Amino acid sequence: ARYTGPLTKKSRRLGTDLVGNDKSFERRPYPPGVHGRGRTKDSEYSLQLREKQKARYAYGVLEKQFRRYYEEADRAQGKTGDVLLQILESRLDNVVYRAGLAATRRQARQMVSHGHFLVNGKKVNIPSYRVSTHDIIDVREKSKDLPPIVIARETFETRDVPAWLEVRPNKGRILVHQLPTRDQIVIDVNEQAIVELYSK
Amino acid sequence: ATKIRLKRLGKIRTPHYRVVVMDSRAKRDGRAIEEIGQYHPKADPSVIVIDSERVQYWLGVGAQPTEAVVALLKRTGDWQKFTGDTSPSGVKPQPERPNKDDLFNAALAEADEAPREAITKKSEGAAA
Amino acid sequence: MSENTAERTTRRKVREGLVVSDKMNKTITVMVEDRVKHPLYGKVMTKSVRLKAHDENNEAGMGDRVRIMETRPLSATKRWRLVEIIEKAK
Amino acid sequence: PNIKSQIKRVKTNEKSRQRNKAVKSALRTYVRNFRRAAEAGDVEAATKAARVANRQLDKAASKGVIHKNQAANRKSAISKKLNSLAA
RNA sequence: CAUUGGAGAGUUUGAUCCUGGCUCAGGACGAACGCUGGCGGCGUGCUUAACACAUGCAAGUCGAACGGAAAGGCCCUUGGGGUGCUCGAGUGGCGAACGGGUGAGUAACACGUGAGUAACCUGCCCUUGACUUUGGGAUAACUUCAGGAAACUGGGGCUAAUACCGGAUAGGAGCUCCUGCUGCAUGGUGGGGGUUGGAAAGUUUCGGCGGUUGGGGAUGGACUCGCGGCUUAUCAGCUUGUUGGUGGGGUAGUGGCUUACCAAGGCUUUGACGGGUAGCCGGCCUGAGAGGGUGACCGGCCACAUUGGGACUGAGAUACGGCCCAGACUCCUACGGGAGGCAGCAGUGGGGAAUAUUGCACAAUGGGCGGAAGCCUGAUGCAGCAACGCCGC
RNA sequence: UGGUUGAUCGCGUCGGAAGUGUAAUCUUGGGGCUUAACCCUGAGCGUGCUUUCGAUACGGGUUGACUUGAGGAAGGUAGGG
RNA sequence: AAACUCAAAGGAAUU
Ligand SMILES: [Mg+2]
Ligand SMILES: [Mg+2]
Ligand SMILES: [Mg+2]
Ligand SMILES: [Mg+2]
Ligand SMILES: [Mg+2]
Ligand SMILES: [Mg+2]
Ligand SMILES: [Mg+2]
Ligand SMILES: [Mg+2]
Ligand SMILES: [Mg+2]
Ligand SMILES: [Mg+2]
Ligand SMILES: [Mg+2]
Ligand SMILES: [Mg+2]
Ligand SMILES: [Mg+2]
Ligand SMILES: [Mg+2]
Ligand SMILES: [Mg+2]
Ligand SMILES: [Mg+2]
Ligand SMILES: [Mg+2]
Ligand SMILES: [Mg+2]
Ligand SMILES: [Mg+2]
Ligand SMILES: [Mg+2]
Ligand SMILES: [Mg+2]
Ligand SMILES: [Mg+2]
Ligand SMILES: [Mg+2]
Ligand SMILES: [Mg+2]
Ligand SMILES: [Mg+2]
Ligand SMILES: [Mg+2]
Ligand SMILES: [Mg+2]
Ligand SMILES: [Mg+2]
Ligand SMILES: [Mg+2]
Repeated sequence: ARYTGPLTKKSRRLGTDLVGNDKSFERRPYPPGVHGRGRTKDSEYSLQLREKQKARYAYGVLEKQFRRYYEEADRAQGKTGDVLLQILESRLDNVVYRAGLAATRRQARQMVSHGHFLVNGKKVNIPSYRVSTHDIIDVREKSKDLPPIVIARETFETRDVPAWLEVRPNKGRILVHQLPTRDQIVIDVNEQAIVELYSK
Repeated sequence: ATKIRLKRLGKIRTPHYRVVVMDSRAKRDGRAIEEIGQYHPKADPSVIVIDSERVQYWLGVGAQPTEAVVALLKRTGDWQKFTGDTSPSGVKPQPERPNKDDLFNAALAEADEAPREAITKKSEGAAA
Repeated sequence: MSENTAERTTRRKVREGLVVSDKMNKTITVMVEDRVKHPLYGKVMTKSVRLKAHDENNEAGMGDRVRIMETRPLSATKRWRLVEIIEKAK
Repeated sequence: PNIKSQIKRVKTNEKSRQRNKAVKSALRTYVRNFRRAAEAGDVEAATKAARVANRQLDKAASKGVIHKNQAANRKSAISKKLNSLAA
């Protein structure tokens, strides 16, 4: 119920950097496997499916839960892709990643599932915990000196925190100013393509 | 006989009762003549909401309460208004009150010791 | 003088119809027509039902437009009573 | 029966059936006596029989062997017949 | 004075366009099978044989109605005190008609929806007005006798009640006569008069708890009715208590419900009658919607309880764990005769592609009885089992 | 199924009001289970029905006109009807 | 009518 295999293979297949940089993605222009350099047809399904899989492997969400997110966004009022990206960003592991306390979303999932975090006073070990507005995520007092935590404390200045979060790095406290908007989620997929895909 | 009793609802190991009016012969979780209130005992200082006018009407028309409903009416004070007896009538204590916006504004500004205990944990990694 | 809750309110059902059978004693078969939409195609249809009324004195004849009021079961099939004759077509 | 309550119940049901049957048969005999007096056309005999039958109908209704509505219906029939006989 | 919602593809030809069927991508399931299988949360789990069922349990309770004393318990040289609590068996009250199950039957006022009863009944509960009077005869238990393999049955004797039966006294019960106001035809209702009548129960640890009868309330049920939801015309005639009338009977109640007499009706191509299938619905699945399919869990109504029929008792009965008769089955028998009904819970056999434990507890909620402590509750709350579903890790 | 039009009824139709459409489900707002599923709670929905009060353009009922549709009279008239 | 069977049958037109 969690993808544990290599991520560079998925990034190469999907054609975009799922996470990180300056890595084995120097072989980017071609998917993994023996048949990587051949010319591709890329149907509309192919395109749509690529966008959906890009979002899925970026956020570490499997198909059933991603589908559930899709119906929630579709029911919600407003743009379906905007709401879907808003939900995926409101996931707690992504919140930790965006605040910059984790090197990657996989590391954020690791620490969240291991329970190194407090949500507004209550301990949460659910990576899919949907953080609500005005929430206060806190690092567990016992685990305020994790090696990944201190690496993040050394590196966060380079990292860019989105406008909808406030982070007290050394304190391990992520204040949620508001639930993010499409202009605030970084554009790296085609949510419109995903929405069109979930209609066929 | 017409009874004022509790109709069980909710999950396994999580009961919420509806103080309802139905005759004795009816099954426990069935059609009720009228729904009077609710009773959540699983919650802190159990929630006890009883419609005073309706419960007074049904007591005056002759509905027989079950012992549980008698306890709830004692706590709501209805069991004293009807069948006047010297009982404490301990109207439910509230199950306290949290808040979110005030805490967020308190911490947004908290700043100071936020990043301050934060550089103290910097000294901690030093200690780490 | 001071009678109980008067009015009784509770009014009974009234139907206007056309007499289609008067050849049994103290009984007239009344045909009552109603117009309703078709459930699927929406056209306004004409639904007709035969109602047996009780006509004391046999005062109504074939083709007479009559008014009937519902009653308690007066026989195996009669449940209505004649209350007036509106047009005596004859 | 399989339940001792039900065995007790069949015994008491038989007992109550005996009691009720006796009372109903007495009621029928009294009403028949009144009917035969009425057919014979006597006035004093029919009056006495009607009084007896109505009293016994009310007594049975009180005892619960018959419903009070049934007692009232039979009494009404008897009294109407006696009135017709007198007229 | 805007919308929350609609995707196609392949395949007839040498090629084309159209028509057109077929097939596929989606969703779903009370599913099964194959491979595989870590955990948790919440659900769900005989859809077939309404097939036949071993075993345990699923409806009892009350000594503050009664005689009592077979147990335990106190007091006494082992029996004895019924003496106090207690208490088998027995009378008596209430409950057993609820809860729980199943979907065979039913194409029907069964159900959905909305009304009517001036045609209705309603134990326990609430409320209000009157009352709770005077007598009597039995009987179970017990005892004795006889019969029976048993199930049990019949005599003799004996005994108590809130058991049973006379009487008196009580309206809004019958009949009848005035009179006020009135409805929807039968009528409803207020007032007065005549006449004939209808009840009851006592008990206590003195704190209680009960009895009868009028009138209202609440609750539950009953019947009637308008409208609505299958298929079949390769089913066209159906009906004779059938349709209506009058008198009687019956019933809680209207009614051919029943009966006697009289009449000849009633229904039907707008589909009667017959055949097929089916419990109905809130809902469920699907769908842009309109619709189409469906009726598991849960909830409402109905029907049924081995098959067929019948009543009895009761406030109330398709009376699941009642009775009677018959049929088919199973069991006991000393051959004379007896006993039984898991579509209650768990379980077995069987059928099947396929569906679980012969579990724990009355702690909670609900129910029955008791003045109460309390007793009973396979309702229910839980646990076991299965990736069967959903969700999370 | 219905040409033009006067009057009237208010059945269809349309608009209010009251009653009903239990609960659960479902949609949605809040709340609780660490999240979710699930659960509680407020509202909507319950697409109808009954009662009642209005409106009268249209459909229909009742009733009266008009002649253009339709038919008839008189005259004319073609034809292997 | 049905079982059964086919993945076409067919219309107009083009070369
Ligand atoms: Mg005799
Ligand atoms: Mg009579
Ligand atoms: Mg061809
Ligand atoms: Mg080809
Ligand atoms: Mg005993
Ligand atoms: Mg049932
Ligand atoms: Mg069912
Ligand atoms: Mg008595
Ligand atoms: Mg019908
Ligand atoms: Mg008659
Ligand atoms: Mg069937
Ligand atoms: Mg259906
Ligand atoms: Mg059910
Ligand atoms: Mg009876
Ligand atoms: Mg029974
Ligand atoms: Mg039952
Ligand atoms: Mg049984
Ligand atoms: Mg079973
Ligand atoms: Mg098998
Ligand atoms: Mg209890
Ligand atoms: Mg108690
Ligand atoms: Mg028991
Ligand atoms: Mg016209
Ligand atoms: Mg006009
Ligand atoms: Mg709700
Ligand atoms: Mg929450
Ligand atoms: Mg509802
Ligand atoms: Mg007209
Ligand atoms: Mg001519």
